[PDB]
Amino acid sequence: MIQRTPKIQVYSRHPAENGKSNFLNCYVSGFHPSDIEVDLLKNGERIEKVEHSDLSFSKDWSFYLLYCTEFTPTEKDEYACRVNHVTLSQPCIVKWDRDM
Amino acid sequence: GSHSMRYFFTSVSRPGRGEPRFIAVGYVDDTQFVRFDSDAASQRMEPRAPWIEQEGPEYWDGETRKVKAHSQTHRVDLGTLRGYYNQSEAGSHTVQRMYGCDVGSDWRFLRGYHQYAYDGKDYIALKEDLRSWTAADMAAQTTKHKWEAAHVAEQLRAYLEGTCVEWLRRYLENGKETLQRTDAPKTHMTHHAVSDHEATLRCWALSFYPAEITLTWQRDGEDQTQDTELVETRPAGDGTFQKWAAVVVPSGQEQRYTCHVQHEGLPKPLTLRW
Amino acid sequence: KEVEQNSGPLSVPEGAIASLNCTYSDRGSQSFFWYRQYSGKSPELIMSIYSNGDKEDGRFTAQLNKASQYVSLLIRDSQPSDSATYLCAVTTDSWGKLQFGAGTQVVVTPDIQNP
Amino acid sequence: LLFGYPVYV
Amino acid sequence: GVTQTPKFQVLKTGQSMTLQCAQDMNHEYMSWYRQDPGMGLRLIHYSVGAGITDQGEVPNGYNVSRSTTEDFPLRLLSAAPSQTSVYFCASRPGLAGGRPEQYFGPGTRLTVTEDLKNVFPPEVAVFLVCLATGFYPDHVELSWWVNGKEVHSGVSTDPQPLYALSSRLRVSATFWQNPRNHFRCQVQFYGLAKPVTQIVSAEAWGRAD
Ligand code: EMC
Ligand code: EMC
Repeated sequence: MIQRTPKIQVYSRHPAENGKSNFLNCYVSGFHPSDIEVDLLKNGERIEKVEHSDLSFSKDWSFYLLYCTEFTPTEKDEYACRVNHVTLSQPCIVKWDRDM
Repeated sequence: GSHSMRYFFTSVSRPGRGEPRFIAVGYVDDTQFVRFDSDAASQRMEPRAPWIEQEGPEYWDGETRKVKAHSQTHRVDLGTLRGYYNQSEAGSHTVQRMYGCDVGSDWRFLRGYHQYAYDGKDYIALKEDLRSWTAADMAAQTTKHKWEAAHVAEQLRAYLEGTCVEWLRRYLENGKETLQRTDAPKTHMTHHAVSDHEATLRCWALSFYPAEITLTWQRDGEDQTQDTELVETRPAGDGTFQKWAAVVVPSGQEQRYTCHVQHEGLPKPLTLRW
Repeated sequence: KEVEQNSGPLSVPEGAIASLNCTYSDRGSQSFFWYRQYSGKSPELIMSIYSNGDKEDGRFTAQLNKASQYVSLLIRDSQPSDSATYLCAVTTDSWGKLQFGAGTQVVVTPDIQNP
Repeated sequence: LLFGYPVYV
Repeated sequence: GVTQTPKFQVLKTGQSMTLQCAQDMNHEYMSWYRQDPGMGLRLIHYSVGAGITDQGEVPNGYNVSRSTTEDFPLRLLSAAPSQTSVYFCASRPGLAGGRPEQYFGPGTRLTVTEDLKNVFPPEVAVFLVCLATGFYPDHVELSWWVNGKEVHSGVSTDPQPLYALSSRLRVSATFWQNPRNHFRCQVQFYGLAKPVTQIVSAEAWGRAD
């Protein structure tokens, strides 16, 4: 059967300005099988109020999913995403970089 | 000004864990409007767009019923397929199905679709003539004969060429403001100096809808996109999309490089100079 | 969902046109049919239309106007054997409930040349 | 609107 | 196609009865209807698959099962005079086929009475017309049989019993005026005192005049 590794992207909805309200996004795409575990992190701790989308897929049958959490960025706060899928020997963590 | 309606369905077996998972999602362009999820509470087809809400009891009752029929057929298929391939009851398996229709600028029927996959690859697909089936292997041939005898393509053709386009047009009008809208991308560039001899230019398309877009890096004719990094167009979360492309340009030649933005909300293809 | 049918008894002479009308309420209906029921017998299917347009196969002609939610049946070259009551049925899906009209009665009177 | 005639494989 | 038995049935209030129905088309969706002059067809019960059963428009007084996909029996446990009507069984393919058409079964005629004293077979008389009279219930199968072989050519009986029932057989004088041909008006009665299901006939020979 087919096995595809997820491509992860952690970005915000709007250009990040410290002190202003924004939305942090972790877009996971191109995976297979469907079972995947995604968490948004702040200073290395689990963020609870995170919303995820209805599982869908692309022309090549690979799945895509979006996770997000409203947030106010600062100069010292660190945010990342943590994804777990059978193609990953160990959970893959992708840090948020405000340029991207 | 083409449009399209699509439905995506996903089935996953839960070995040693009860009934399989079933998800069904409907979309009109890049905008989802309904959903069904076996894990959810209501256990009915639900709205995901504001314009679909004023549809009525008869709509939701019928859509719910029809979505349960698809779940039942899929639930049974998971067992059938494991039979055809003689797989063990120990492993998890996936089935996905998709169908929809595309209408041209005049909103008249253009193309019709119905694909089916098992374990991540094509199993059986209806042909563009909407009268023939393409089987992926010997096992899928069983299904093909079974469906030819059952007169299924006859049924799909009727739906994909009519009802599908009729209802799409209905949604297009009802979602006039949301769907027939077109947003031009807020483009700009950025430069990240790695060192005195290594520079990175990043083209940025943001806040555009629909997601259809093509970004190209070209140096006055140079096919640089062949060596450009492009990320999958991503969702912003408010109905719009974002995407970017970047190349490693050795300091100096960067000002000769120009980016090309292609989107339906732009009259002439933008060319940004650095 | 409900189906409204033509009227009471429709009498037409042998050789004439018998035209029946049908109207439904559920906009999402996908399948449409016409049944013929001979007195003291069971409803027999005579027509099925899955696309809106004119299906003219046999001596029967069926029209479907989804936009107006209207169905038709025109019996050309009427024979007295056609005398039966015609039932209109409509459905949404394979698990949907079939819904018929009250039925419209057709009586094809024969040509007597002299009494 | 959903299709109304799915069939087992 | 769809077969169903019995054809006719008389019962008195309290008697239970099961209307059998079968289909060999490998259909998963079967249903039961009753047809009354003022309402037309009305769904009683229906089943989309084996073991799945649901009530329709007028399920009161009826019972129903579906262990197999081939049969779908309708069971009345204690008959009632209101249950007098024509029962049609029908089937659609369900998830087993793309053909939307629903097929009906032949039908079963049932009648129920509270303090039984009725069920009188008819009294046939030939006059060319025939005449079956005083029968109850309206369960009769009438035919014309010349020289031991039924005819359909000039036969024109009434659509439904007026019980009493009329019928015509109009042939020209040449075949009737032949002394050696015999006509018989046969009437099959469906019944149970002794009014068992019977075959009451009448006759006349081709006169010479
Ligand atoms: C799942 C969209 Hg925040
Ligand atoms: C390639 C480890 Hg995330």
